[PDB]
Amino acid sequence: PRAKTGIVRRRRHKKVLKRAKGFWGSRSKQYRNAFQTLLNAATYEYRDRRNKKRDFRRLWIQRINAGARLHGMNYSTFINGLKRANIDLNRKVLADIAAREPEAFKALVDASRNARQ
Amino acid sequence: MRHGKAGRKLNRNSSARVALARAQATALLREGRIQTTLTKAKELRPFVEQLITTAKGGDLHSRRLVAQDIHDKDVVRKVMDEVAPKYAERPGGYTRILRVGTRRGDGVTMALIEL
Amino acid sequence: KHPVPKKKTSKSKRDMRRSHHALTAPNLTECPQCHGKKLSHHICPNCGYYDGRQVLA
Amino acid sequence: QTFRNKKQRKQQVKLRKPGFAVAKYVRMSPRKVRLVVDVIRGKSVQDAEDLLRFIPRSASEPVAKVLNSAKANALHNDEMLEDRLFVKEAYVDAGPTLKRLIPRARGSANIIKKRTSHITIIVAEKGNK
RNA sequence: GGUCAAGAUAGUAAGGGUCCACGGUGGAUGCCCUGGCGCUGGAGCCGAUGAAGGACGCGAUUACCUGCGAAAAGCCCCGA
RNA sequence: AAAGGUGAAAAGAACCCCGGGAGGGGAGUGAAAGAGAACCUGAAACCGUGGACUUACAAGCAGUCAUGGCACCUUAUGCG
RNA sequence: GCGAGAGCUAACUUCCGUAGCCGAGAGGGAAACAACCCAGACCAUCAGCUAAGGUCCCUAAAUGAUCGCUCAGUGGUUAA
RNA sequence: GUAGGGGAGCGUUCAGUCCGCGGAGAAGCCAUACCGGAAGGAGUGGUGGAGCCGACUGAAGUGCGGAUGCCGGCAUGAGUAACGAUAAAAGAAGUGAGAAUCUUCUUCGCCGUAAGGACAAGGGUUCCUGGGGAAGGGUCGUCCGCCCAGGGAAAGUCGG
Ligand SMILES: [Ca+2]
Ligand SMILES: [Ca+2]
Ligand SMILES: [Mg+2]
Ligand SMILES: [Mg+2]
Ligand SMILES: [Mg+2]
Ligand SMILES: [Mg+2]
Ligand SMILES: [Mg+2]
Ligand SMILES: [Mg+2]
Ligand SMILES: [Mg+2]
Ligand SMILES: [Mg+2]
Ligand SMILES: [Mg+2]
Ligand SMILES: [Mg+2]
Ligand SMILES: [Mg+2]
Ligand SMILES: [Mg+2]
Ligand SMILES: [Mg+2]
Ligand SMILES: [Mg+2]
Ligand SMILES: [Mg+2]
Ligand SMILES: [Mg+2]
Ligand SMILES: [Mg+2]
Ligand SMILES: [Mg+2]
Ligand SMILES: [Mg+2]
Ligand SMILES: [Mg+2]
Ligand SMILES: [Mg+2]
Ligand SMILES: [Mg+2]
Ligand SMILES: [Mg+2]
Ligand SMILES: [Mg+2]
Ligand SMILES: [Mg+2]
Ligand SMILES: [Mg+2]
Ligand SMILES: [Mg+2]
Ligand SMILES: [Mg+2]
Ligand SMILES: [Mg+2]
Ligand SMILES: [Mg+2]
Ligand SMILES: [Mg+2]
Ligand SMILES: [Mg+2]
Ligand SMILES: [Mg+2]
Ligand SMILES: [Mg+2]
Ligand SMILES: [Mg+2]
Ligand SMILES: [Mg+2]
Ligand SMILES: [Mg+2]
Ligand SMILES: [Mg+2]
Ligand SMILES: [Mg+2]
Ligand SMILES: [Mg+2]
Ligand SMILES: [Mg+2]
Ligand SMILES: [Mg+2]
Ligand SMILES: [Mg+2]
Ligand SMILES: [Mg+2]
Ligand SMILES: [Mg+2]
Ligand SMILES: [Mg+2]
Ligand SMILES: [Mg+2]
Ligand SMILES: [Mg+2]
Ligand SMILES: [Mg+2]
Ligand SMILES: [Mg+2]
Ligand SMILES: [Mg+2]
Ligand SMILES: [Mg+2]
Ligand SMILES: [Mg+2]
Ligand SMILES: [Mg+2]
Ligand SMILES: [Mg+2]
Ligand SMILES: [Mg+2]
Ligand SMILES: [Mg+2]
Ligand SMILES: [Mg+2]
Ligand SMILES: [Mg+2]
Ligand SMILES: [Mg+2]
Ligand SMILES: [Mg+2]
Ligand SMILES: [Mg+2]
Ligand SMILES: [Mg+2]
Ligand SMILES: [Mg+2]
Ligand SMILES: [Mg+2]
Ligand SMILES: [Mg+2]
Ligand SMILES: [Mg+2]
Ligand SMILES: [Mg+2]
Ligand SMILES: [Mg+2]
Ligand SMILES: [Mg+2]
Ligand SMILES: [Mg+2]
Repeated sequence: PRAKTGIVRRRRHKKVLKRAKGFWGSRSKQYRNAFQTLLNAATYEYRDRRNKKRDFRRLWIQRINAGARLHGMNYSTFINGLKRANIDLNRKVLADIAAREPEAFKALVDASRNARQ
Repeated sequence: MRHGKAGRKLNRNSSARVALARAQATALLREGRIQTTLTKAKELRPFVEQLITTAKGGDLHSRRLVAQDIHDKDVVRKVMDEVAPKYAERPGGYTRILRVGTRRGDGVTMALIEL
Repeated sequence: KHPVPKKKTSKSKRDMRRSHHALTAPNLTECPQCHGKKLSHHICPNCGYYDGRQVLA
Repeated sequence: QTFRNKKQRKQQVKLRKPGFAVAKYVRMSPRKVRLVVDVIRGKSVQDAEDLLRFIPRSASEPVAKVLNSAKANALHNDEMLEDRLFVKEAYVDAGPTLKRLIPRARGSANIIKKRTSHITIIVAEKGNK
């Protein structure tokens, strides 16, 4: 019994090719560059996911001291003074509190400063 | 460069661009008008036009000057006896060009030269 | 000696050479004497006029 | 309006091609014929007959004979009125390709591609608008 | 509202890109058999009575193949 | 060396239209001409036409992740 | 890196010993950078703490507090 | 986690058995936002027009991105280089769907111990006539050494 490759290879190739949407040029049309681009793209997808965690970390922080200094203290002497205010621990995305309710972020500034005295 | 040269190479050497303009001049005067490439008609004009001013001389000298460019004795007599005397009123406008269509083998605009 | 091209040209890059291969439409005009079709400073090919008849057609 | 299946529809309705003719296997290079066809495209069908007698390209002849056939079918078969007609679509595609060996220096041949064209035109009334 | 100043910001595509829709080219894939492959088993020499293999011919019209051989796509006898 | 396929049946396209033709568009036949003799299917590379979103201060292994814009709504109003 | 020979107490040299890394080791730092510093990636999270290394703006985080030092851009290139 | 060892599996053809499906439409092809831990598998729609899925077992020519790998198709270079001796060509007239290129006329230029003529080798109808215009002709083509048909080839003394 002979068992030629037919239908198998086209199906595999077409699944690779379909992963290529708006890939530029022969990235979208030739199988070999499509598959090769996907190897490097693997690298990027995994690394980036882990990194995106750390990137939103950064955006968080960068808003929080901007509001903090608007109230006359930096990030450092703030997220300290909430933690030194101990039970105050809300921590996760204080960014949004600073970015939408300033009546609240002002009270948190007063709390941190009271804790540092 | 050529800041004041007059005339055309017609993608032809010295010997030929004369034997052209002589042969074409012989046909215009033998035919009244001919149809040729627009460029050869632009160069053909002043040569034939001067040549018939030579024939406006009447005398034997002008006849033999015309003969050295036009080697068919009949056309020589036509210009010498028929046309030039007809033009003896005419401060040199002896030729016009119309340009007809554009041909198909080589795509060259062509034109009429007439009297 | 013998220069030869280095990579194949991309469809994008070659098509943007050809950005300048557009033919110019003839500027056609209406013969005042014939019916229509005429090219400027030329005879009308149909009727032969260029103020009266010129060429035979 | 809605049919029982596809065997259905092949009996009940016949596909037809209003305003369309095509010259297949015309022995010319498609990118050339495309230069002149692009000059036609979207013009009022009279102008297209007018522009093509003065365009000085060799392709104008086959391209015009297709345009006349499109004008003809729109009138004789499709019963359109011809002072409305204009070239809604026109477009040239590859044909087969004749090939010959042509000897070159030192012994080697090359293959040379005599390319054909499928030139097609599709006229329609300007009663769009 | 209109000039004047300062500032900001849209649309144009010569041609390009991604996607979609529609075709062209081209002959993969599926289906098919007129063609092959092997094993098994039969059968196994032909020629001076001209072998094997060819050449030239034989048709109303015949270039190729097939059949035939100046009696030449056939002639005689027998059986179905 | 390459070698293949109308249709069940040739019913193998009378007639008309543009064209010197080639080619096509109709009318007919046929279940189908979404089978028409460059005649089963007809992938991909390659060539085009149309449309959506885009692009003429930009440095680019062509992706990846994040967010805004504009389209769209048949495993589909969503973590699209 | 340490301990030695060969070498000029040269070499991103060569040859043994010894520890660790790369080889087969991704991640953070060292501008970039296999070997150096921190640390060994089962998968997901728009949650929190630290290591090396950092906290003027590119660029996450003290234009930090207290004593001094250098007025050379030393910092940000050797010596007799 | 590289060579390497081990484990469990996905998909392809063929065979046996089962369960079945198919012109109210099969395989193949095409789109897709569903599913499974992966190989993969289903749903629905479009195409096609005659075969085929699922399960269990068995046997393999059984899984491609590479090999300056093979066959085939198609691209890039690109409307680029060239269009094969620097012995020129011009006008009129004709034929034709169509003419710079075919026919005619009249000139011009080129060979002339040749680029004229007669034979031998070799080629094999290329010869003439009438037609043609796909391809061949480096462009065109109404023409051709191309294609179709019909004719033409005569020896006692020439050569054997
Ligand atoms: Ca050019
Ligand atoms: Ca070039
Ligand atoms: Mg990354
Ligand atoms: Mg935090
Ligand atoms: Mg000079
Ligand atoms: Mg020249
Ligand atoms: Mg005359
Ligand atoms: Mg004078
Ligand atoms: Mg003189
Ligand atoms: Mg050199
Ligand atoms: Mg040779
Ligand atoms: Mg444009
Ligand atoms: Mg093709
Ligand atoms: Mg099949
Ligand atoms: Mg058999
Ligand atoms: Mg025999
Ligand atoms: Mg016979
Ligand atoms: Mg025979
Ligand atoms: Mg006998
Ligand atoms: Mg009998
Ligand atoms: Mg059949
Ligand atoms: Mg045809
Ligand atoms: Mg026909
Ligand atoms: Mg019917
Ligand atoms: Mg069809
Ligand atoms: Mg079909
Ligand atoms: Mg055909
Ligand atoms: Mg069938
Ligand atoms: Mg087909
Ligand atoms: Mg287009
Ligand atoms: Mg487009
Ligand atoms: Mg600028
Ligand atoms: Mg810009
Ligand atoms: Mg650039
Ligand atoms: Mg020493
Ligand atoms: Mg070393
Ligand atoms: Mg190694
Ligand atoms: Mg290791
Ligand atoms: Mg590392
Ligand atoms: Mg690192
Ligand atoms: Mg870095
Ligand atoms: Mg460094
Ligand atoms: Mg290094
Ligand atoms: Mg590494
Ligand atoms: Mg911390
Ligand atoms: Mg520390
Ligand atoms: Mg900062
Ligand atoms: Mg300080
Ligand atoms: Mg069906
Ligand atoms: Mg699927
Ligand atoms: Mg059937
Ligand atoms: Mg194998
Ligand atoms: Mg490999
Ligand atoms: Mg390969
Ligand atoms: Mg190849
Ligand atoms: Mg040359
Ligand atoms: Mg002539
Ligand atoms: Mg005539
Ligand atoms: Mg023609
Ligand atoms: Mg010539
Ligand atoms: Mg001739
Ligand atoms: Mg005559
Ligand atoms: Mg001779
Ligand atoms: Mg002979
Ligand atoms: Mg003979
Ligand atoms: Mg002859
Ligand atoms: Mg003759
Ligand atoms: Mg003949
Ligand atoms: Mg021809
Ligand atoms: Mg033929
Ligand atoms: Mg030709
Ligand atoms: Mg005699
Ligand atoms: Mg003798």
